[PDB]
Amino acid sequence: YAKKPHISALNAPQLDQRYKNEFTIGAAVEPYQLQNEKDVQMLKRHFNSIVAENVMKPISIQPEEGKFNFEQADRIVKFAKANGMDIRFHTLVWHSQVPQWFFLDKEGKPMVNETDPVKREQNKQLLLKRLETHIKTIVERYKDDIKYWDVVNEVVGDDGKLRNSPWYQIAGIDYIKVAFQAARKYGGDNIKLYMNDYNTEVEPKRTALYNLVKQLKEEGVPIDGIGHQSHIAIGAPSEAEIEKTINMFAALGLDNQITGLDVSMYGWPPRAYPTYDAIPKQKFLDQAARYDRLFKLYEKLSDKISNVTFWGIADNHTWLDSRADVYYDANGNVVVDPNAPYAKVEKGKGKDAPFVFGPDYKVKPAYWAIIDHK
Ligand SMILES: O[C@@H]1[C@@H](O)[C@H](O[C@@H]2CO[C@H](F)[C@H](O)[C@H]2O)OC[C@H]1O
Ligand SMILES: [Cl-]
Ligand SMILES: [Cl-]
Ligand SMILES: [Zn+2]
Ligand SMILES: [Zn+2]
Ligand SMILES: [Zn+2]
Ligand SMILES: [Zn+2]
Repeated sequence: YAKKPHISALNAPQLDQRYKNEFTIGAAVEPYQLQNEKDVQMLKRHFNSIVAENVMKPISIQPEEGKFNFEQADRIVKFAKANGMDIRFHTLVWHSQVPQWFFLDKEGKPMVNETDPVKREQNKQLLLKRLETHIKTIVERYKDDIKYWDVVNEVVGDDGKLRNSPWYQIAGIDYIKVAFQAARKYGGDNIKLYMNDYNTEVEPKRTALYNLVKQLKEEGVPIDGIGHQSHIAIGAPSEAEIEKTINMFAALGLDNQITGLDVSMYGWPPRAYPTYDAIPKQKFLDQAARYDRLFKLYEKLSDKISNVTFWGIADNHTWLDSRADVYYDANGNVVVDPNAPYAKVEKGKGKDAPFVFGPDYKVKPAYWAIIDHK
């Protein structure tokens, strides 16, 4: 409701306790944020689950072979443990933010550039062993503190085919299998293993993702659930389809986690307003309408969803700003009509507003939509 006031989120009724019997409520954080007093209060008050926005990624963990950097990751694990929060590990395997040393042969050449089958099969086994060693060191350190793991991120392509990353080119599908088997082997039967991707609703990828996980489970590959990043917009995808997607995977026995939730003010591509003060109040009512529908569907499907995690804490920090391109006509007036004329774009220079918390840490229309029981 829009009559409900813009009160401080440190005073608002606690978001995790409202959903505590349906799924955990998480946020993606950066280690600098555990040094900001307002973010610490936000995390303490409102969330019971946590994930590293960045520092647990392949390049953050092992930038050179043998150089393991856990100081940052540790800082998050410590803080969650201190405040009884669940941890997700994002992510063990990815085609972005992954050091290039993974994919070089013994003479340091791009393993992809090899033509020899003999040298190709060699590079594959080397890549798989580098992977098992990467997963191994991480999992051994964190197995008793990090329950939920994004083993692989974003491996199915949007074209319905497996993403042709160096992983896929060099090692074929087996890099995926080696990934989940490594995590299970060193972390044991108590950590949960997920495959994590975006557009898990959009076809052909959705059923591509469905086929891949089904075949892998049929092959004994240990994968416990699906992660839906859920970088969505106010109107799309439909709650209908979201439900069809969560229903599909739950049918195979897989858990579902909303892993990177943010509701964008914009479309695709974004035509973003240049500042926060520049977004009209009505967009905040559209967004709250969606969050209400969205979180009602999450609650109906609570027995199929174990966690819901936003890709940030409050509107003052969201990676969505990097996609917030601002469009300027010839007279230099901002253009936000998706088809209107324009002359220049300033990429990543704009502001988005995706969370239920505004950049001054006061509750948005969206917070009230999901905190009530209507
Ligand atoms: O800070 C940025 C970070 O927020 C971003 O994280 C990805 C966002 O899209 C998905 F949810 C991925 O799994 C995340 O890893 O990546 C770029 C980084 O600079
Ligand atoms: Cl970011
Ligand atoms: Cl504000
Ligand atoms: Zn709490
Ligand atoms: Zn960030
Ligand atoms: Zn405000
Ligand atoms: Zn509601």
